[PDB]
Amino acid sequence: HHPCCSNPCQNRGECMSTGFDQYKCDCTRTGFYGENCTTPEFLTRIKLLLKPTPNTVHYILTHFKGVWNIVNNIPFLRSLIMKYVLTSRSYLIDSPPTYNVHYGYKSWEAFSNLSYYTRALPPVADDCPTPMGVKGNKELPDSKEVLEKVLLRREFIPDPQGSNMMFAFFAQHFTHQFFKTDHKRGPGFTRGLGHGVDLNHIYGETLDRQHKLRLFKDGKLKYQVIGGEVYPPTVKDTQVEMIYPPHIPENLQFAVGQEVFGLVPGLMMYATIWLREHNRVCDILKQEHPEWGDEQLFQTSRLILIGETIKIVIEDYVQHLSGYHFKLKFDPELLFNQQFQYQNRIASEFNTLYHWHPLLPDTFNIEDQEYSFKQFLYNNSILLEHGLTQFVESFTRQIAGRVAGGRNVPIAVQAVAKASIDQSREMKYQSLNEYRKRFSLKPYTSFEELTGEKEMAAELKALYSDIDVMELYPALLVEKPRPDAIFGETMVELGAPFSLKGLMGNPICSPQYWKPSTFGGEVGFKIINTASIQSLICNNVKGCPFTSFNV
Amino acid sequence: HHPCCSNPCQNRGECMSTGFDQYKCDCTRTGFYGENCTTPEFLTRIKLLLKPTPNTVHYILTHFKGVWNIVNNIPFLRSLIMKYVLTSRSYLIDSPPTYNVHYGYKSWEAFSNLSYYTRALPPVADDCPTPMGVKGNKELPDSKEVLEKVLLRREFIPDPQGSNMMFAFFAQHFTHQFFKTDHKRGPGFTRGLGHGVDLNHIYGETLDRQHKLRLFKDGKLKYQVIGGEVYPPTVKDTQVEMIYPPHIPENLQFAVGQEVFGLVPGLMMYATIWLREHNRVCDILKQEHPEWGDEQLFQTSRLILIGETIKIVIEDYVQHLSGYHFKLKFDPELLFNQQFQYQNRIASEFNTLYHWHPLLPDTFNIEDQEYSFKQFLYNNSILLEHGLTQFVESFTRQIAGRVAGGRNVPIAVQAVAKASIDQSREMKYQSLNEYRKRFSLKPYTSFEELTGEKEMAAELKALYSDIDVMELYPALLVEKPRPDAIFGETMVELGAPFSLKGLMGNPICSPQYWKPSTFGGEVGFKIINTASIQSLICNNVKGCPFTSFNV
Ligand code: HEM
Ligand code: HEM
Ligand SMILES: *[C@@H]1O[C@H](CO)[C@@H](O[C@@H]2O[C@H](CO)[C@@H](O[C@@H]3O[C@H](CO)[C@@H](O)[C@H](O)[C@@H]3O)[C@H](O)[C@H]2NC(C)=O)[C@H](O)[C@H]1NC(C)=O
Ligand SMILES: *[C@@H]1O[C@H](CO)[C@@H](O[C@@H]2O[C@H](CO)[C@@H](O)[C@H](O)[C@H]2NC(C)=O)[C@H](O)[C@H]1NC(C)=O
Ligand SMILES: *[C@@H]1O[C@H](CO)[C@@H](O[C@H]2O[C@H](CO)[C@@H](O)[C@H](O)[C@H]2NC(C)=O)[C@H](O)[C@H]1NC(C)=O
Ligand SMILES: *[C@@H]1O[C@H](CO)[C@@H](O[C@H]2O[C@H](CO)[C@@H](O)[C@H](O)[C@H]2NC(C)=O)[C@H](O)[C@H]1NC(C)=O
Ligand SMILES: CS(=O)(=O)Nc1ccc([N+](=O)[O-])cc1OC1CCCCC1
Ligand SMILES: CS(=O)(=O)Nc1ccc([N+](=O)[O-])cc1OC1CCCCC1
Ligand SMILES: CCCCCCCCO[C@@H]1O[C@H](CO)[C@@H](O)[C@H](O)[C@H]1O
Ligand SMILES: *[C@@H]1O[C@H](CO)[C@@H](O)[C@H](O)[C@H]1NC(C)=O
Ligand SMILES: *[C@@H]1O[C@H](CO)[C@@H](O)[C@H](O)[C@H]1NC(C)=O
Repeated sequence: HHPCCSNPCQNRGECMSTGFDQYKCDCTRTGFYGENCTTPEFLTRIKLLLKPTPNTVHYILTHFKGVWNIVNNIPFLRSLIMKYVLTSRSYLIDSPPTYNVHYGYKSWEAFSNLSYYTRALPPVADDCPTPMGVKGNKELPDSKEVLEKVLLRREFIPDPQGSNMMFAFFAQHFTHQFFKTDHKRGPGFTRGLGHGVDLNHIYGETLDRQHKLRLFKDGKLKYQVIGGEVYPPTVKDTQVEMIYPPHIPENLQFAVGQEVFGLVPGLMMYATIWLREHNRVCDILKQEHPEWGDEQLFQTSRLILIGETIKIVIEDYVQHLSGYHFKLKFDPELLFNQQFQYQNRIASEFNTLYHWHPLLPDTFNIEDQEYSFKQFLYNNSILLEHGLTQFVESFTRQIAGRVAGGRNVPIAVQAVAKASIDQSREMKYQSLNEYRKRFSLKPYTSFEELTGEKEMAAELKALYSDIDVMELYPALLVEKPRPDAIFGETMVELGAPFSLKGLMGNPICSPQYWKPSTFGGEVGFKIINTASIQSLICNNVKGCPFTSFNV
Repeated sequence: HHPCCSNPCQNRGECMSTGFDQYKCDCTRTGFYGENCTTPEFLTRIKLLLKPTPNTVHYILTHFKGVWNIVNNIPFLRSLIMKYVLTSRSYLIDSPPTYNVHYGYKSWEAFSNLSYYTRALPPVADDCPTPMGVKGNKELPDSKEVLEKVLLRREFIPDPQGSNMMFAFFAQHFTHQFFKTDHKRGPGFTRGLGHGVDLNHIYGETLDRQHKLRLFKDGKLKYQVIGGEVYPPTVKDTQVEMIYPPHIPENLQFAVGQEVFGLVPGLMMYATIWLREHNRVCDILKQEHPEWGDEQLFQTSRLILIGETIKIVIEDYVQHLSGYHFKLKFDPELLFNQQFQYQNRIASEFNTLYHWHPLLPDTFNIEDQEYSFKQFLYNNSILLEHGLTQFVESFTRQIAGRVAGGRNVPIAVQAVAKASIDQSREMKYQSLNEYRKRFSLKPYTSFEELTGEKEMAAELKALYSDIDVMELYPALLVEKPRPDAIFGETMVELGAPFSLKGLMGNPICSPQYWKPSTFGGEVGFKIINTASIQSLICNNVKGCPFTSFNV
């Protein structure tokens, strides 16, 4: 079997087999040397003694309101802090990308084939003695048992940060432009070849789909008016394929950019908001540019909406998640004096960690209805009976579930949580502790240390034996969360790098693009640079309801 | 008609229409301001005063042989010079890319659709009063007339730099991995979606083709043995599509990575050399790695060959072209402390300028045969009749034609030269002088100044009227060349940026890839870092003949 199964190489050094039973580590630019890249260079030891731990930096950012209010208001100083956040996170990601499910060594196939999700760590080799490498038993614990003992929800657990349903559905809507697993092929594959924020969930992945949804007048997307209100067009009308079950009335089969968004009214809400937003921007642009044709109006709006999305994600969405008193900034300019790759590749592990189903409540509370999952799923008529305004008002009020901390995955979606484990396993994911090391974190030394608690840790011990064979997905959902927070440490420390690179790594953030001319002048550039979750809802939802990502 | 037709914005500022008859320049980061980006900031004026002209820098590098021998031998100092060469050229290229034949403004379509060649300058708008913008006549001179008066060859003109046929065919073979125009679609489109040095002309563009050419044993490519010598397999044996005319014997229908390489024995020679090289490297790797399977052997050899190719292109091929006494270096490490994008996109204008047909001789002299074009094209039996060794020996001896300076396109390929003009026109190429400005060069003020000569200038004047409507392609092939050089100034000053970005912009040059482990250890890394045109021929051609890029 493979020499590198034990994952002997430390500190991001590369393991390469040298014989049938021997291996060599490659310690190039790791700042370490010796057989396993475990001995630090001199300047490395100074830099490690100094560099503070992530839980420390987190505390700092979530305390001392006073000091931050000073910082938040000195532009130079805020820019500098944001610049540190962006760069330190960034250089934790391989870019251009390296590994995938089929390639544990770098290769032209792995690089050039955009069908694969990339991989943060190589897969465990097809022939290691144990699933996780060398440690633990011949088989991993049964996945249903892992699910039931520590993932499934007993009483619903509210998010202490107060994330609402507006947040949850925004998260789902947003991430599903670049988490589009190609199930024909397998879990390691993707239909999202844009590999990032290209708004293909609004505009469509292929050109054939885009052209089927476009109106071809003033840049606008096709739509329909029902009860005086703007909604997406139908499958029948556009010829755009959508996943709907047979029993659905043809006029409630809305056709949007992403074929799965019919499944959930929460998604279809955002689909509609974003369709309205596009056409609003075409309207603004048609006024500033009477000379432009349909094509440029469409193209330009899309770039404006990309910018808006990135802005809202950073300054509202990520902001809300962070819990920081520091105010994050979307300013491409902060990277212009930096080594940064304006490219992205969606990593499988990023997809895994973003399975935030604990957010989902037991029932959906719109107006004074309470809808079971069975009631909610597919029922686009709920979105019409109540209308967008009541949706926004109710979803802003209803609280989401806590993700970390264990035992909060809704029973209605248990099959989904199971599949995340089973697919982790098919894709030969490395262990929790390997990922922690990969992103510069002390490996958990015991289950009690991981959960911060005795009861679930005991259950996990009798399922896994060794903390070092604990799997990544279940770990994320049971981890002791930061104090009064939604996530544990691993979730943030893996997630933030992928997230920021997904956002900042967009071509529109590049110097040659980040100019007002790209967005049709001062006006367009201004739309992007003052966008917010609130302005998005306000401009496009009748009555301009107040919204935020928290109750 | 479009406000921006005059190309009013200077110094890389972006023109955007603002009404039906008005426009606005965007001078962001140009270092200039004012209505047309014509007035320099203070620090700009200092930097422009100081910065020496390209003809000056060229002279320096091609004289003072003594001084350079000192430089060539102080590693620190050579590294510093090479670093300047790489960065100054690089920041002339839009990366991530911007315009294409269909998009004169930035757009997601332009960015994300890999089917288009990118564009260094936007196309002239579909509705301008004149083909070149506003200046010149309603029609451009007849392309057949431009060809005949100043492009077609009278007396063959030898290249004063002494480039041989080994150079010419290397150029053709190399560039044809990324100049693969998709003629079904149109001149602005490409079949080479790798957009750079991915060796698809050896391994094939799609995975189907690759799998059809692979042996699946020890990493090797399929081959046949004829007269004791290794040659490519056949179309019949592999099922790999190739462009051969019907009359060709099935056993001389060799199947290589790139479908057009049957056309010309010169190409089939390199095809065979590179196939031999791949298999050689599999052999070396199999010895260093008895534990590796077929897949990793193949994959790793490919990476080694990408490195070899890049090395040979920089240190031999570009070296020979340059005429420099300074010795260029392929060292990815020189870019690690720099802002550099590890991505490439083949520009259309890069394709246009590389149509170096003047290189071709009137007849092909192999051993003591002289072959007409009619005799040469398609005759793969010539390559067997003489064998690779005699091919290398004869091609190394036979001198190529001068490219710049006018009147040196072989009559046999006149249709090709015409199409380069006609397609420049279909793709709405901007004028010569616009491209000179785009790459930081004084616009030519007269034809006499362009050609350095009176006779052709007179002919051109009576064809174009205004120097400012002179087309890019014909200009390249008539330009006054640098003294005793193959090319004129424009050719180098446009080409070099595209070239270096094509080479350095490869993923294997990125810090995460540029490690010995990527190439299977010290041995593989060493193959790459000591590769040359000689060693390539020596290792793979019977008898190890001496070769170089010049007679
Ligand atoms: C109540 C609404 C929801 C339902 C019915 C639902 C159900 C599902 C189902 C059936 C899958 C199948 C894909 C797989 O097997 O991996 C899936 C995938 C996924 N879900 Fe959800 N989920 C919901 C909400 C959410 C939310 C709020 C998030 C938060 C971000 C989320 C994140 C994800 C992600 C990242 C995937 C991966 C699928 C892919 O890669 O295409 N889901 N969900
Ligand atoms: C063996 C002699 C050669 C012949 C018969 C030949 C023939 C051709 C032909 C028929 C085309 C297609 C023209 C079109 O677009 O319709 C072409 C394109 C081209 N040629 Fe040549 N050529 C020869 C040598 C060379 C050499 C020595 C170079 C050196 C760089 C070269 C560079 C190119 C390039 C860059 C293209 C563009 C092809 C594309 O866009 O895919 N050729 N050649
Ligand atoms: C890359 O951009 C190119 C060039 O625009 C895209 O090619 C184009 O694809 C369309 C639609 O898929 C072609 O077909 C035309 O549309 C209708 C659809 O109802 C179809 O039935 C007809 O056959 C019709 O001709 C269009 O001609 C084609 N343009 C070409 C070949 O020049 C290509 O799809 C883009 N790639 C991606 C990934 O978007
Ligand atoms: C990306 O990789 C996939 C998977 O390796 C390639 O798909 C394979 O293609 C071969 C030959 O066409 C088939 O025999 C396999 O069945 C395919 N795997 C599948 C369908 O899952 C795919 O071709 C590669 N991408 C590109 C752009 O070439
Ligand atoms: C580097 O890591 C390797 C592989 O994990 C270490 O392997 C050794 O440690 C085992 C655990 O006690 C020994 O009992 C094994 O015999 C031994 N395995 C070998 C040599 O393959 C190794 O000690 C490490 N080396 C250094 C210098 O730290
Ligand atoms: C910027 O460029 C434009 C055109 O290139 C200039 O426009 C005018 O130039 C002349 C001098 O004012 C006029 O007589 C022309 O009518 C007009 N040219 C065209 C083609 O419309 C403009 O002046 C320039 N700006 C500055 C500050 O010089
Ligand atoms: C660059 S960042 O500011 O450090 N991102 C980030 C910081 C802190 C938290 N958090 O919940 O403590 C979440 C974050 O966002 C990512 C967004 C994607 C999911 C994972 C966390
Ligand atoms: C980066 S570089 O070293 O400055 N390139 C370069 C310098 C000088 C010459 N030349 O002909 O004197 C050719 C060059 O290469 C390119 C090769 C492709 C065509 C254009 C010139
Ligand atoms: C509602 C989801 C639970 C379904 C049964 C899961 C199988 C048993 O799960 C058990 O739950 C008990 C109470 O939470 C705990 O005391 C035990 O640690 C746990 O093993
Ligand atoms: C769809 O929602 C409506 C409310 O408009 C509800 O009456 C109905 O039960 C739902 N359909 C299903 C199948 O649950
Ligand atoms: C190929 O070369 C041979 C060399 O003897 C010559 O007779 C002829 O011109 C060529 N023939 C064909 C069919 O290509």
